[PDB]
Amino acid sequence: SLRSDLINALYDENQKYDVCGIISAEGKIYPLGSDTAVLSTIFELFSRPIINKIAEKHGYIVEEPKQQNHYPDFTLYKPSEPNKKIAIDIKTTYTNKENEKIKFTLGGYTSFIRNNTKNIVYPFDQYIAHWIIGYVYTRVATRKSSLKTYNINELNEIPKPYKGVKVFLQDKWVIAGDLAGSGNTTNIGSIHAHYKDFVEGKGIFDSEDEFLDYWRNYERTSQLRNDKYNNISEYRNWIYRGRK
Amino acid sequence: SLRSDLINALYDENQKYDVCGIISAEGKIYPLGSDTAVLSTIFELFSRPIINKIAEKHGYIVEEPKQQNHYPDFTLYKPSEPNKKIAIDIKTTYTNKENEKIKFTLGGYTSFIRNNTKNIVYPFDQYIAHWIIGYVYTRVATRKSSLKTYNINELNEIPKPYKGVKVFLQDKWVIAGDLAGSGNTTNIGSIHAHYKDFVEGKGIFDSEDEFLDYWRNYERTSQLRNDKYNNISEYRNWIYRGRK
DNA sequence: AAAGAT
DNA sequence: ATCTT
DNA sequence: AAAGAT
DNA sequence: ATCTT
Ligand SMILES: [Mn+2]
Ligand SMILES: [Mn+2]
Ligand SMILES: [Mn+2]
Ligand SMILES: [Mn+2]
Ligand SMILES: [Mn+2]
Ligand SMILES: [Mn+2]
Repeated sequence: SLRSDLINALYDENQKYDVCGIISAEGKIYPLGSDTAVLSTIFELFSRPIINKIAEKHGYIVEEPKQQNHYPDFTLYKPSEPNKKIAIDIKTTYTNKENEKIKFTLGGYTSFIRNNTKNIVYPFDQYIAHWIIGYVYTRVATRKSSLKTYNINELNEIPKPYKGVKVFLQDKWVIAGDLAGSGNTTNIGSIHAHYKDFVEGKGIFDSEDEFLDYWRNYERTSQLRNDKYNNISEYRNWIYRGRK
Repeated sequence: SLRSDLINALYDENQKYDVCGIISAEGKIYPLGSDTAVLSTIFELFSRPIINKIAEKHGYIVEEPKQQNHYPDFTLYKPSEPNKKIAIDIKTTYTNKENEKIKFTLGGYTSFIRNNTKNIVYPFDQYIAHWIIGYVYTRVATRKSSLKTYNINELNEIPKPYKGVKVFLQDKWVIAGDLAGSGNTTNIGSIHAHYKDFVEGKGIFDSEDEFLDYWRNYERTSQLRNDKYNNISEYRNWIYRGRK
């Protein structure tokens, strides 16, 4: 399927290629920086060709946002199924050590999920799936050699500011947690768990509807959430007692 | 000087080289996407070897932040004079049509300008200069050929998601404006002007003391500033009548 | 965690 | 770190 | 703008 | 878009 082929194409591409710099039309190579600002961008770009290849294979049109900061990174669909679109969003995070618990910021909980056409490429109700392709890497620290340029012949000599990169594809609602991923920018935090948990989908919500009801009614601050709900068991009580 | 060779070197690098993609150790190249998320990352990495080379030519040590979310992109100082540090921060913005007035978000007004050691690599009082390396580029819609990968023999035909990139170096305070650059992330907004004004320094503050005093006493919300000041004029009047 | 930093 | 509305 | 989105 | 305190 599209989904099983995508997952496999992403495991293999990440297995076979290591990004090591940005290159210019004249052949000069600039090394990468070590922060997630930089690597977040590199993994999404790395991902574009793979996603397009699989999506065409499965007869799906791929469309990146035409406008800035409009979700999702990739909208796939068949023209014969206009309201059965698939949203795919890239997310990156780092670990200080290999194999420990990781957590992603999954987008706003006050934009399109509370308003059908806010910050989204196509109205929300036209999407049947929302997939997250998550990347995890182990930070490394940039050396003095990351401040020089290189040519196409010194490629394996460029230092990479990461090691142990892992990638997964899973449904947004499945990996969604119950604590905000950011404050002033109101993002849904994902579960905080090991890589296998994301791949396998050991989440906390019972269904995508519970995922949606919970993030749609989550208050922005802690005083406001204080006596409504702050986590899923309190939300389940809240539901139980008549949403009050 | 360091400053003048750097401005010269940034102008020349930008003229001679055109960033067209990210390359892997194995030689495969992934094209660039069109948002400022991809391009501010690309320009910053592009600027790294340049900054470092001119800094070494002048006897300055170059340090990038060791922690994420810390200003500035580069700290330069001569080992003989550690309390004479220079901050160089890269910023990017875009244009829809060549020229057109541009504006930049220039960092928070509530972190290090308000607390000597907050979100800054070295205490604020050890820096005697804060430069802004600013890039502007005209947006260009990405083509379908952006979704294919390339080899080192096709570098000249990889489509670029930009055109007309210009670069300048200028003191932060000279180009600062008097209106917030962002709301929830409380950034100083730069003046809104044409590229030439940035290069030339046609700002609004009379001095760096006034720039600092203004952004240090700037209130976060419209309602709060309304009893104090929402602009440069109101601020001079405020100053005039005894800071009330 | 929040809440507020790049 | 910077953009949209 | 201001305020709040990626 | 994600991270630090
Ligand atoms: Mn993304
Ligand atoms: Mn919109
Ligand atoms: Mn930076
Ligand atoms: Mn920067
Ligand atoms: Mn403008
Ligand atoms: Mn710190």
